[PDB]
Amino acid sequence: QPMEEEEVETFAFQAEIAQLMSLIINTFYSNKEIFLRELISNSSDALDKIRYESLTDPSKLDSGKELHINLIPNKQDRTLTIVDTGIGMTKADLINNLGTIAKSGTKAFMEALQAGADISMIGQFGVGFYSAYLVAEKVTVITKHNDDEQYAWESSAGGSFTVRTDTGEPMGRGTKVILHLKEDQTEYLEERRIKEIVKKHSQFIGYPITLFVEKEL
Ligand SMILES: O=C(c1c(O)cc(O)cc1O)n1cccc1
Repeated sequence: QPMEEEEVETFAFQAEIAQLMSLIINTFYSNKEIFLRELISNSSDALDKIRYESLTDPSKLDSGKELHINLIPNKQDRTLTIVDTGIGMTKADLINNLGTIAKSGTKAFMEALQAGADISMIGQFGVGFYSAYLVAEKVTVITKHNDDEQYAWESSAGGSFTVRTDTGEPMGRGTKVILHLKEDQTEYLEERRIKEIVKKHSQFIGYPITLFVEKEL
């Protein structure tokens, strides 16, 4: 009877990750634009990984040979999406790496901030993904790994995230990070702003970065 039905799982964040998310999403920082550098860096790392695998097994790229990063502002939805064609994540990867297991870098980073370090150093602690919450009230991650199905991870912080199968628009391979922006952070939907941030912070990224300005007609 229903058009579609699917199981949704809700997981609690590991305590230290929940603490980090609360700090990031609530605290004032003057340099919030670093979120985009961090997400592009993550995409680059994911692209390095599938590239590495393809060196010995070319069929790893049967799901797509092009290795690149797309930035997609949608003013109508107030979303900024970062898409890459990297190695992607399995369901276990999402649950393990995006919330339930805290690397030592989670607590370490919060200690560093207490000791006077800057938020911009977050990537050195391996938790730069969570800088998304500097500008986003909700983050949705759509991901597809070879031989696995496509999943959607989502959290508005507040202590938990959800995982479910995603069947909306099939990706060949990779990860989309959809930032649902806070009301006062819509500057990051402007072409001028995105370009200047990429030029300043991501000049050494070794993959094509392409802007797609999205407008529903
Ligand atoms: O899918 C990703 C991925 C991504 O491509 C973008 C991000 O912002 C966060 C991520 O975890 N990875 C897979 C292996 C290493 C990273």
